[PDB]
Amino acid sequence: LKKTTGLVGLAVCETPHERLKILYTKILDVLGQIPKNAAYRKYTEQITNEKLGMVKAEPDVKKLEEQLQGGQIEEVILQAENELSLARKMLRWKPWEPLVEEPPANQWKWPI
Amino acid sequence: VSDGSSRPYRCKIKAPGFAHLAGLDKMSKGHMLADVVAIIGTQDIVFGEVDR
Amino acid sequence: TRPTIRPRNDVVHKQLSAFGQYVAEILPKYVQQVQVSCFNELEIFIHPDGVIPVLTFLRDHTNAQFKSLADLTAVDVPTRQNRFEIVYNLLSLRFNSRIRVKTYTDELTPIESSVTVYKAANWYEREIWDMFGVFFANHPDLRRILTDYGFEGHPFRKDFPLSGYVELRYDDEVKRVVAEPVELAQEFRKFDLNSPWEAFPAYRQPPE
Amino acid sequence: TYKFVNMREPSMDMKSVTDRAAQTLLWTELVRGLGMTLSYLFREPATINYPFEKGPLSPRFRGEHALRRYPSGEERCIACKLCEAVCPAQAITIEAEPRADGSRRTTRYDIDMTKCIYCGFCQEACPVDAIVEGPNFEFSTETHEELLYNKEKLLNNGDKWEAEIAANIQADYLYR
Amino acid sequence: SRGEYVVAKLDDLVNWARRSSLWPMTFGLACCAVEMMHMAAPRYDMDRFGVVFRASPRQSDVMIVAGTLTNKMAPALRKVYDQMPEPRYVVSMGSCANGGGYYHYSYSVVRGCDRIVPVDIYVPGCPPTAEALLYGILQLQRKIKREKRLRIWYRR
Amino acid sequence: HHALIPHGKGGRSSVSGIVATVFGATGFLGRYVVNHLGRMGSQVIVPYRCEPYDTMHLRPMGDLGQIIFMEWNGKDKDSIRKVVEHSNVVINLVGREWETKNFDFEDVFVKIPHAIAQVSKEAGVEKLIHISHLNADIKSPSRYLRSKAVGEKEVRAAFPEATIIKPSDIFGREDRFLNYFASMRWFGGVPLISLGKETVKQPVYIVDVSKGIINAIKDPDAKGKTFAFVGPNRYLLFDLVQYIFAVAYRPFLPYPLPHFAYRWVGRLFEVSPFEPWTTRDKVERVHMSDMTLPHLPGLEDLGIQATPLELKAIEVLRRHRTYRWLTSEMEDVKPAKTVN
Amino acid sequence: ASATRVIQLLRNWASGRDLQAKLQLRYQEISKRTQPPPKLPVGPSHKLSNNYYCTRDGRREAMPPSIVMSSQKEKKAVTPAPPIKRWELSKDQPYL
Amino acid sequence: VRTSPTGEKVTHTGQAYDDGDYRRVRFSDRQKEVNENFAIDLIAEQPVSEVGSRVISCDGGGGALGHPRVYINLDKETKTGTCGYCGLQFRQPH
Amino acid sequence: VKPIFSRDMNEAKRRVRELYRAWYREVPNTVHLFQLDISVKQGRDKVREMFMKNAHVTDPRVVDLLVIKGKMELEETINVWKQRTHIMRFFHETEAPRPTDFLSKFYVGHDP
Ligand SMILES: NC(=O)C1=CN([C@@H]2O[C@H](COP(=O)(O)OP(=O)(O)OC[C@H]3O[C@@H](n4cnc5c(N)ncnc54)[C@H](OP(=O)(O)O)[C@@H]3O)[C@@H](O)[C@H]2O)C=CC1
Ligand code: SF4
Ligand code: SF4
Ligand code: SF4
Repeated sequence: LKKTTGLVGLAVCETPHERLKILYTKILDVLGQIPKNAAYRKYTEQITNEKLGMVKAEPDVKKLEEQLQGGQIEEVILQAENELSLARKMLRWKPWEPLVEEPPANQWKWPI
Repeated sequence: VSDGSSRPYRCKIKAPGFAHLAGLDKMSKGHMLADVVAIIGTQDIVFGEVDR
Repeated sequence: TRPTIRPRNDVVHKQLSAFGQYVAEILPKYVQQVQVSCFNELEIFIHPDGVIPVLTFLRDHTNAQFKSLADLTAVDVPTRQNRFEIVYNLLSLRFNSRIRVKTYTDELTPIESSVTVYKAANWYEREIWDMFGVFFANHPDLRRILTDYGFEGHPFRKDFPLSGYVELRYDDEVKRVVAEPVELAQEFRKFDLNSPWEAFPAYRQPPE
Repeated sequence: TYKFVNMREPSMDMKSVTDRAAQTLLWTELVRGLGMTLSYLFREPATINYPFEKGPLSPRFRGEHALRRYPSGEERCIACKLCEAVCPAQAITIEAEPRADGSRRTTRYDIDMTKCIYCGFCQEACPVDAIVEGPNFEFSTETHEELLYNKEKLLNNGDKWEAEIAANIQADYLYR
Repeated sequence: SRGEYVVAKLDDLVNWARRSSLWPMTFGLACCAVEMMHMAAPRYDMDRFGVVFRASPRQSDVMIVAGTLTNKMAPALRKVYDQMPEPRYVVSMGSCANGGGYYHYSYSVVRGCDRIVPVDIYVPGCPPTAEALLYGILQLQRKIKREKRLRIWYRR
Repeated sequence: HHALIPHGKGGRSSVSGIVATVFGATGFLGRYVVNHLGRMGSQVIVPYRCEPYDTMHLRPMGDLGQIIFMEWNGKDKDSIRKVVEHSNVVINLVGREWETKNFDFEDVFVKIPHAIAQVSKEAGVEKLIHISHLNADIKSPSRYLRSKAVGEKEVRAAFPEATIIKPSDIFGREDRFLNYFASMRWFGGVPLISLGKETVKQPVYIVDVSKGIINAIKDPDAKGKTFAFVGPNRYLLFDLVQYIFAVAYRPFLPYPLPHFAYRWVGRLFEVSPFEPWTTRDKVERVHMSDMTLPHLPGLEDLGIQATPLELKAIEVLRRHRTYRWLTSEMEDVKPAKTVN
Repeated sequence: ASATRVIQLLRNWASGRDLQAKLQLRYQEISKRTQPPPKLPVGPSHKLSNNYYCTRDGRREAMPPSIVMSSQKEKKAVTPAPPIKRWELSKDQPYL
Repeated sequence: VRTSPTGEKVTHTGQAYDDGDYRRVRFSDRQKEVNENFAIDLIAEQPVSEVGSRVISCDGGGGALGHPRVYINLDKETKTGTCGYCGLQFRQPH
Repeated sequence: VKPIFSRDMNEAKRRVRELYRAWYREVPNTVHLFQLDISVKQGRDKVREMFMKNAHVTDPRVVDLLVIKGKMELEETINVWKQRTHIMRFFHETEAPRPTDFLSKFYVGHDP
């Protein structure tokens, strides 16, 4: 059990595997509500399922951190929480819908 | 940003002191005036950079 | 070989192009165009409505963890109807990559504040409002930074003269520092330096 | 690649505890700082006896602007105005007309020593070596107008400092 | 006249006291302040000459305007100058303070501190070297040495 | 010969076309005159007999090169010739309310102005402006005003086309008129001869006087005319002093004093080697009621409407207020009774 | 320096270090102010043949940015770059 | 360095303040800074070099310390060739 | 068009009236704190003049932005961020009167 994560404000998680499992399952639950053909859902599910499979397969925190390549496992849980919040806000925003409006005629022309 | 001329069209300088002085308020919470002087010292702000 | 010319890294170019397509696919609602510069920099062009959604997507890990707002600024191109081009520079320390998201606005059209997403955009957006005339809606405190307390015009706007419209001096009669119309003793000498001959054929605009 | 400042744990053995207790009660570290200050008291001071002693400077020093001449005595300036063009602060005002001999000389050459940034440009830019920032740094004035130099003033400075300016240019001309 | 001699000697004493003890105020706007600190540094220590930096304007005798004076800062500079007791002397250091320097044509820069406050000695340079600033301070000391307040009082 | 076309928009960097030598510019009126000249863009040549430190306040008033300080001596004509050689206008504001060992009232108000006018006429200066108190008269009790009248006669003699401006007490921040009354608080009660009921005064604002001088320089008709500068309202001395103390929020304790006792007190203060707090001439001039001279043209002729004392009193007298009344607004004190 | 042996010992003991070995003030160790004239080398492009500027023109080799996607006309998830490798504690001094 | 009627020292540019001009006041108790050495006279004083070649090169002396090297045609007998920068004159013998 | 704060001119007029109320009540406090020598009536007249200068605006967004700028200025004045110089700059005391009749402009200078 690591004494400190090393980054101020981030505390060592006593039960990392359980927390990661719960967070990934919740992220998948939120993704389910999102339309099937939305790219966000497909990519996020792909990433989540890989992460959850890795978490379940490996019982050692250090080996899991090496496999995930997301930094210390506490940082991984923090990223999972961030993803969950994004997924929840995504549902409201509905980014998968077509472009709101095309830009003016020469709004991105440079040199002028 | 360059327009292809000999003079830059736009030059924006990102000064490290800008964001640190912006966060000075958050850092100062719960401290006294001397602590505020110390915090100003810690972020190493040169106001030529901040004001540009 | 070719010592003078800058070396080119195609690997980073392909990675940035792939991630740009990734972003365009995930958020087709707001992204209008994504281009990767030949110095390996990625730009995603967004509709003004998508600043908060696209920035929140970028900050949160949909395989992208841009959690640092390098800088926020605007470029005033008077020709365009939306004369102001808001530019966001983000840094992802997890993937050691930086991407740029750009949007447009007019003098009269507000753009949503990103203080919620990043929290470093308070002062940057205040500076954008002070120099350029862009107003950021829902900002915690929008006021002048870097300009005088009574300054009226918005500098950096390509209409504002470099010397301004007012000047400050101390007046003994009123025992006060008093503003006055600018009167330069040596008018700034405008130099026309552009050459009549084209320098870069690659960027030649179509004759139309 | 990365190093840990702090991140050290004190020993809990009775000897180390007693040492730290002595440090707290007997003020050892403050005494160490006092000893450092005393040692500095006994070290030789670094002050130079200005004005009698002057600080080191190199031949590439950028000081008061000066207008040089050829060995003949003809002014080197050929009214190129490129040195005016490269001035970052627009501190040089140049006007020229064909002189009685027919040569391209400057009727007006003014450097505002109050708008100048002493960048060192126009010494690199000027093609004929006419304008040179000389060694002088002690040209403070009691009025603002004294610092708005004129062609006559610049030529007088060049005549005054030509002996040093030529030697410094000789020293650094190969590096340029 | 004996009265003239007494006045001249008392004026000498007062001028010597004022020039020997010149206390600049801790006022530095811009890069020129760093050269001022180097002047305070051991190599050119100004304390040898009696120049001691004192923060309070009321406990200071000289204001050195080191750095660009923006239109925003000018009222504060004038306030600090006014609150400074007299005799008070102003030294303008650097091109930015002298006449605006690199930012002469900026909207936010006062094209010289002479516009806001009277200046006694102008030190050229950008940044002026610490030796140049010391030369300017000694020139101000000589200017004080040349003052004839009591002689003028006697003659008036 | 020395004629310059005006150029610019009237700013600091513009050329007004006015080259002036303001004698006695290191004084209450000189400061405002020089400031008004400099703001237009005029070249101001300042002759100074004092230490250069005292002239430093005028240095920022003009753009680079506009203000030239040249040392001059009133007794020496050659310095006057040097100062006035290249000027198209000369303004004489040299006057001391207290006599000094080296220079008495005769020298400051008669000899000096006469020498200035003669040297200006020789040099070729187009215009000359001279200042003499409105109450100036050859039979007046005060030596100051008597010498003022004699000097006016001599200046008109030397310079026939000379504008002579006769101003009343000029109230301003550096004034010795309002500050003089306010400073009387330190001595306890305010000594007044006859309690001030018998004296009527018409004070003039300093800025109005300076603007009048500048407009007179600009006005072509002003040549060879005597203008009287007076304020909008006439006040009894008692009412005016009471208003001064009210605006200063300082207790007013008027006590009548016999004229001879006041003259003796004035003699006591004359003893001071430094600038006297008050003089017998000061007491006489204060007691003397301001003359009414309808014949002479006034500020209205020059285009300036006189500012009332009520508007500008707070500027002069706020400093005399204590901490309690420092922030009190101007409107709290009602205008004093006016004898009009 | 010119310090006497007693003062040198006192200062060294007070500091806890040998101050004489490393002295802040500068002595004859400094480089001579006058130096032999230099002969600066030329650069790669100083050749009399095969030096056509078209080959070595960097600026003309710049190109307008490539447009990956334009609105106006399974796949594996991708990242901006490969994830950063964790830093390794310094061997010389892991803990200060 | 001639002196103007007003008593001012005319500059090499020929600048002198007319009696009408009011700007002469700036030197009332100060001095007008004029360089006594005039470039035209000194350049005239230099002897004309005689070279036996139709085209000669002037670098101003000192090589890289002088001025850009220029080649002067000396064919015309009537007029000496004059360096655009240096101002030195050359002519073919005879 | 997207409204800044008001969808129609009447709402912007309401906001403008609120801002005018705020300035009108603040004026005496400004005279007291800044130790200004102007009367309260004079400052309120200056406030009316500043409001009247932009009385020609007919677009709701421009009016809303003007109200925002006025609120920022009011915040500056309510605090002591603006000095007496800034407050008195609205009264152009130092500047000399500029004639507007054709003949005076013709006499004074070449300016149109
Ligand atoms: N209410 C008024 O102010 C009135 C004004 N006037 C006249 O207008 C002028 C107003 O000046 P005021 O506002 O009173 O301020 P001052 O009393 O300071 O005016 C005197 C000025 O002249 C100089 N001066 C004084 N005495 C001499 C002298 N003997 N020789 C040479 N120069 C001298 C002073 O400089 P320094 O200190 O160096 O001597 C100063 O610049 C005076 O001439 C006054 O008589 C007339 C009527 C009323
Ligand atoms: S080098 Fe100097 S003197 Fe010669 S043309 Fe250039 S600016 Fe003029
Ligand atoms: S060194 Fe002086 S003259 Fe030369 S470019 Fe710099 S500021 Fe201008
Ligand atoms: S004069 Fe030069 S060194 Fe001094 S503040 Fe300005 S830019 Fe910096």
